[PDB]
Amino acid sequence: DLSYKHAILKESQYTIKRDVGTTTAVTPSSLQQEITLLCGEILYAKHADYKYAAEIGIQYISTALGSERVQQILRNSGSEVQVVLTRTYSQMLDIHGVEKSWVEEIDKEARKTMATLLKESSGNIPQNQRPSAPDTPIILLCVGALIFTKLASTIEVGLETTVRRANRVLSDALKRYPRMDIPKIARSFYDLFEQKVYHRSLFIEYGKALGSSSTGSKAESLFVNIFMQAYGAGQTMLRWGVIARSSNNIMLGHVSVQAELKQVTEVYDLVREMGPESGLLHLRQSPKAGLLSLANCPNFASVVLGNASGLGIIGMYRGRVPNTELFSAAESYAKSLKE
Amino acid sequence: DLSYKHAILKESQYTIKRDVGTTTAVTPSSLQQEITLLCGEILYAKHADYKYAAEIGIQYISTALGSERVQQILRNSGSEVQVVLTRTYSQMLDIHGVEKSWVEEIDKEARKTMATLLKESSGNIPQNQRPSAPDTPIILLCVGALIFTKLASTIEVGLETTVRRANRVLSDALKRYPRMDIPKIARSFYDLFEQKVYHRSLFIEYGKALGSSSTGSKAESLFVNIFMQAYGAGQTMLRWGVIARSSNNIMLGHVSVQAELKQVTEVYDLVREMGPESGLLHLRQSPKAGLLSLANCPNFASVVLGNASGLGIIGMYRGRVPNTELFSAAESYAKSLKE
RNA sequence: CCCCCCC
RNA sequence: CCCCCCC
RNA sequence: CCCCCCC
Repeated sequence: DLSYKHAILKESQYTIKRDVGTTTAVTPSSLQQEITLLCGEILYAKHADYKYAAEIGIQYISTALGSERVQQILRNSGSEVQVVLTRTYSQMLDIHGVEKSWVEEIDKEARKTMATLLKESSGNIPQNQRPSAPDTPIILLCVGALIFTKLASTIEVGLETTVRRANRVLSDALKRYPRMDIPKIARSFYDLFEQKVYHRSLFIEYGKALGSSSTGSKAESLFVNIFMQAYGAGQTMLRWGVIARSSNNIMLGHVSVQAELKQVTEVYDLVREMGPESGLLHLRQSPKAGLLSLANCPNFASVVLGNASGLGIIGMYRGRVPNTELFSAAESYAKSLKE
Repeated sequence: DLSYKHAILKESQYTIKRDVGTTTAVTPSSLQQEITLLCGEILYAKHADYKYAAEIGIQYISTALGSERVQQILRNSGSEVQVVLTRTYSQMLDIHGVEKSWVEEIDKEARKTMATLLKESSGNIPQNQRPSAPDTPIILLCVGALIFTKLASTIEVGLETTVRRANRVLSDALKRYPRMDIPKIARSFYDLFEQKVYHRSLFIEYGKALGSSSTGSKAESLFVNIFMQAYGAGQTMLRWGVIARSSNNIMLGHVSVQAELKQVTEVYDLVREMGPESGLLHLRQSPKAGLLSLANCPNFASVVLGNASGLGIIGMYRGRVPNTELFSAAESYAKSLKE
């Protein structure tokens, strides 16, 4: 059945159309040196409103890939959003859907903070501490990638995890910019990813275009590391299933587990059939996701969760254990094997 | 999963574009006999500012490979830096991005030192002690290659190691040039490698074009020796893992180590799949680096670090030991086997 | 319906 | 996130 | 870094 369902979904002669009357903003590569400034003036000043930081990160992505490539990416993502270009005025940027009041506020706040830290201090600002640093857009996109790995999770868990992991992953940027509010920027990125779902596709295309590069700075290598940490998002049950098989859990040989193993292997075969893009299904909110669910094998899922709980892997996972006896037996065996 | 991640990163139909509006300097081979002088006038005089010594070494590399080949190397490294040629004026060099005041200062300091060591002394300066010696650019690039092997490490460790190793590796040059400041030149090279990441690719291309040569002086053989000592930079955990396997550590047969051995072998298979260029991934800061991390196998990493600590190989390695009990058991077994 | 830990 | 010793 | 004896 599962192969037939995927065959129906894949073999479609008709293309969906959505967001027909909508538009979005991009910034041409000719403005990259400008957007960098903006992407850094968000980082070293303490701003009251961090509402459009995610849009500025996506603007930098658009400068990197190019306006035409970004339009093509949005078009092939199933969304008929018409790209609107970015202009300059007196210079500053007039990004579509980003209020000019916001850009002026961010620029003025950063200029005032820079003046205050230059007047009082000894005037020895290093090359990495200024807003026009060239890795500041990647530093903002690193907060974006941290909150990207938690798009399958909830908002509160995502924000808490982003802040916790960014105090260590982004320690160097925090030292360079003492006053960068990872919570508010992470909230902005979560809002962008939820509202504009095609920007998940744009962000993934940037991740690919960055990982495929021949050279990169440490910021881009960090961004790619986090982006790849997001790969199996929304499918931790499959990873824990292969973990359970590697652990040689005895309760995998139970009668009901052996009964469901056929369709479990069917799900894994479907994973292989989709191939490399299967991992990005839940990140993209591809409607085709959910063909990879193991919820139709309650006993296998309970055994997998029990094995994970025994090994300590389960952590604070919020999934359901359908069959509690199998869960407890598997947990006991996994603890015994671990000890 | 790891093979699929590498397949996504490798199979990209789009090329990244960075440093679009930026430019860099090269020196044509027709100026090599001139740049040599400069590359040696840094070595036998005591200069207040050693800021652009790395750029002068890279200029000599550009003379060696050629301006067009250097432009091609920069282009295939993922960076759209426009090469700017080097000119002469009254002769001395006007290198782009290198202030003429700096070049004049270095030349004047070297001329004054030469006059002082010729007026006071007996006037028996040998052929190797003069700035126009033809191995002086390679002597500077040897300090550059020493600090190249420490690009995965920190700045302070890199500088300390460079000075310590250069007092012995470069003893002959130090005898020839008593006043050459390995600390400041090493700092200059570290700054160049951090700022201009495409120059890592240029420096690697020089290493290849030198190792492939049919003949070479002792300076070039030393440079190639150090360059090859840099090969596995950023991946000492894989080298220590194969060391642990060679040591036949008993704790490799533990339950959790045997659990993680499958994906460990997956990482090693990915290493083989990338092939010869895998070692230069962390040296180049290739964003694709981090696919080779063994951080997702905490128990294997702890056992490997314990084995290294038992054999005395660990030295002062700053990596984390996730599971302390495995680390201590492996260290005890490794010491027992060593004794 | 699906998702949900850690890195 | 990754990296981190010695030669 | 490498090399280092004798014939």
